[PDB]
Parts: sequence; C-alpha cells; structure tokens
Amino acid sequence: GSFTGSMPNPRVFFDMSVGGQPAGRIVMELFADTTPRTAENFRALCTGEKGTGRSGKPLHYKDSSFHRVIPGFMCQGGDFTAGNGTGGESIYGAKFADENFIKKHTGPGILSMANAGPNTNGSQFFICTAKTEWLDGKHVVFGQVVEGMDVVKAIEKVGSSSGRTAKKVVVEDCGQLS
Repeated sequence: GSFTGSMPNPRVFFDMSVGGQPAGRIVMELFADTTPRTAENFRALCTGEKGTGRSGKPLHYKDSSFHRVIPGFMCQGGDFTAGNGTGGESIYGAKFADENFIKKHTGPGILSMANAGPNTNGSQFFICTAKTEWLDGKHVVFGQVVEGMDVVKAIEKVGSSSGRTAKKVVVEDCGQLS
C-alpha cells in the first residue's frame, strides 16, 4: 500500500540532435487531468506500447524530422507516417469532441494541438516559444515545457521564414521519463 500504483504525473522527453552531433535534451510535462487522453497519444506513440502494426507500420516517433520551423512564431512538427498531411494515424481513429481548454498559454514553452476546426483531434501540433497576440483564438493546451529552452532556441536560430531548418534536425530517440 505504500505505492498507490497510479501515475497521474506522466513525463515525456525527446532527444534532438543537429547535423551529426548531439544538441541537448528536451523534457515536457503532460497533464493527466484536464487533458489526459492527449498525453496518451504522445506517450503511446513515443514508448510504442501499442506495438508495430502487423501490416508493417512502426508506431514510433524515433528518427523523425520537424516538417517546418519558424522563429518567434512557432515550430510545426509532422507525423512520422509522412508529415505531408496524407499520413498521420491515431489510435483514436474517429475524431472526438475537443475537451474544454480552461487553461491557456500564459507564457512561452506551451504545447498545443493544432485544430483547423472545433471537435478535431488535431493530428498536427505546434510549439509557441514566444508570446503572440495575432494568434489569439480557439486553442487547446495539453502540456507545458519544463526544460530544453536552451536547445529550442537552437532550432529557431537555424530556422527561417522559409520554414526550413539550416541544419538537419532529427530525434535520436523518444520515450517516457516516468
């Protein structure tokens, strides 16, 4: 009984490297209360608890590259299936209503799922490293950034309005810290 056996505070981190050398570590905190299902979407694909599909479609975010990057605005990631929009498989399958987002981004380093319309899982997501006002609208937050701010800037400085990184960026690995 000393251990409840529950993990209401799950943690996930991604190892990002540039070119052919290590860059740093990024750790993010997921909320298992307001939006717990969203934390599972990353924790499951990252750890890969579901396993690889027998048809041949590994469910891992390892060896993935950011689709496009933009300084000040935000970095847009992509699905490991492709990132061109055609790919992007989710365990939820059918879309479901988005949970209310009572919490908002009070500062930079907040994770939010992109949603073109309401009640959309938002397979694509973006990170806001800076506070913006023109982006004021309907947004959902499912996690926050606790560390990795030193490297996050490294991805934007090499980024450009073109939306392409100057150096190659790929995740050496991904998993759940706890």
